[PDB]
Formats: sequence, C-alpha cells, structure tokens
Amino acid sequence: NSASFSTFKCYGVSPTKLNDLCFTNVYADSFVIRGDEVRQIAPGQTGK
Amino acid sequence: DISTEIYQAGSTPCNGVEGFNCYFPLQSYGFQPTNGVGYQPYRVVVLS
Repeated sequence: NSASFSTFKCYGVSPTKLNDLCFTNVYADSFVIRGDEVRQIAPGQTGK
Repeated sequence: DISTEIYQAGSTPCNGVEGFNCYFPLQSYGFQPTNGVGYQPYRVVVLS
C-alpha cells in the first residue's frame, strides 16, 4: 500500500492475502545487474 | 464476465485510465512450438 513502488508481480500467492498464510525464512540480498537488463532478468535463463 | 475494467490492485483507486498500481486483468498465453510440456493448451468441453 505504499506509493514508492511501481511493479509488483507474484506467482506463489496473491500479495493481498497474507493473514492466512504466513511467510517463513524470507531473505534479502544485494546483487549486481547492469542497466541493460531492466526486464531481461528472470529465473531459468539459458543464454549467454 | 466480459469487461475491460482496469483492476484496482493498489490502495489508491484509478478510474478511466490505468495509473499507479493499475493493471489489465487479462493476458494471453505465449503459445510456441518450442514451449515446454504443461504450458501447452488443452481444449476442454463441459456438458451440463
């Protein structure tokens, strides 16, 4: 419900519903990605 | 349901034109012969 984020996409569960199911062991880590892969980065990549 | 109504995904409501946290509920399937199994569409007929 913040006004500082534009793109929110989720597959495991709807972000709205969080009281019923409870997340466990959530981790955040910084990575290095260039500016040319703004939307070309996704899980399961078999390119160069 | 047949309506191209932008979803009010975010807390702030948006009307007329999609704005912040406003997304189109409908997207299609990227069908491709190279697409892996499971993603392939199955035609279903339901009789009542």
